[PDB]
Amino acid sequence: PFLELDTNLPANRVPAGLEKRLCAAAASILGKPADRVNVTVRPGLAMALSGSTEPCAQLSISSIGVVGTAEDNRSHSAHFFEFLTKELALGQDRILIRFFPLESWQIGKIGTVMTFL
Amino acid sequence: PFLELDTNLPANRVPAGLEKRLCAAAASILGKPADRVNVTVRPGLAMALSGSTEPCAQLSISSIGVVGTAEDNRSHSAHFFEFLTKELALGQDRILIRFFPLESWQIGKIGTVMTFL
Amino acid sequence: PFLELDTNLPANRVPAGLEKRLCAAAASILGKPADRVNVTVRPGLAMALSGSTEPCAQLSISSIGVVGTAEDNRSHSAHFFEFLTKELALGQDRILIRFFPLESWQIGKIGTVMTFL
Ligand SMILES: *c1cc(-c2ccccc2)ncn1
Ligand SMILES: *c1cc(-c2ccccc2)ncn1
Ligand SMILES: *c1cc(-c2ccccc2)ncn1
Ligand SMILES: [Cl-]
Ligand SMILES: [Cl-]
Ligand SMILES: [Cl-]
Repeated sequence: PFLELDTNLPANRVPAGLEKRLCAAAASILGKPADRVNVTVRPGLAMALSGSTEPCAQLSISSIGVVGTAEDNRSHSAHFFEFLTKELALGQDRILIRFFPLESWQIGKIGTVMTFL
Repeated sequence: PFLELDTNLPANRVPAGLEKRLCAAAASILGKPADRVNVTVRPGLAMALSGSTEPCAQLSISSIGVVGTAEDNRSHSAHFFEFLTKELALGQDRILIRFFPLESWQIGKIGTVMTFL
Repeated sequence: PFLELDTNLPANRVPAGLEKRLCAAAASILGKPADRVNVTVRPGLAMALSGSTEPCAQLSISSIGVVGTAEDNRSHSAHFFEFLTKELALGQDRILIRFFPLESWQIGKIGTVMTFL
């Protein structure tokens, strides 16, 4: 899966090693191998979340198969909120998530697409 | 709604308070409560827009219900171009927008998804 | 088309002029005019790709008409991997691509949407 985290926390307020811990967390939550998880963190941005510029974060999760239902995504959301609230020292009111199903023809890897792998 | 603005303007050429003014603008344009609008600004990037690296900006707008039609999006576009051209001191040739409908099962909030709220 | 490149290479390890060379490359690969290509590069990020924080890059390509099939996207992927591996001095294991079809009603330009242009 592809996880992207935008935050207005400066880089020096994002704990060292977050991106690797988020790989491990996502592996467990989403039922994916940790060595296939992708994480991108973009800190130091200018953000408002629900109208407020206090510290916040926006997570996007794009994945094959597992992020397409409300019932599944409810579960995923609970677990990612637990992870991020504690890691980033943010309240639950300061994080939102978006879930994006992907299909194999959308993922370019090793010079082809996943459809053929 | 979720608004994301990438620009090659350095942070010191993006007017102070833009993210909050964009919340207010988006609320009016999209018919959404200002206290529910989300804005992310990512300045200082390396960008070409229509082949040119002159100052530019890319806006993405993701929302439930209101960004799914050409006729609606035409209107939204006109209003967001008015806002951003003046705020960023950019010509209309230096901004593009993408519109992304979302469904409630895609939005993780307070440890669940919007489907259940 | 809209090309977005996230990398944990610092800006000073992304070759000068990349964004314009990527416009030219994308024009040839995707069959689009170079003067209509859009590129956004976001360097210096904190990233893991396939669980590893070694240098890597994530490309997203969003376009009308040409990024909707596996067979097409296979070809596009091969060419973009050739371009980026050499430009960024990255192995093929350190790049992934996502392809996103767009429709004309999603693209805001000059205060309207492409549907009406
Ligand atoms: C997340 C996971 C994967 C992946 C690829 C192959 C096998 C399992 C999982 N790819 C992209 N994003
Ligand atoms: C934009 C707006 C909202 C929102 C949520 C509840 C009620 C109104 C609007 N959520 C996300 N992005
Ligand atoms: C990529 C290309 C274009 C474009 C627009 C008009 C004519 C050809 C191509 N727009 C956005 N992204
Ligand atoms: Cl996946
Ligand atoms: Cl919304
Ligand atoms: Cl296009």
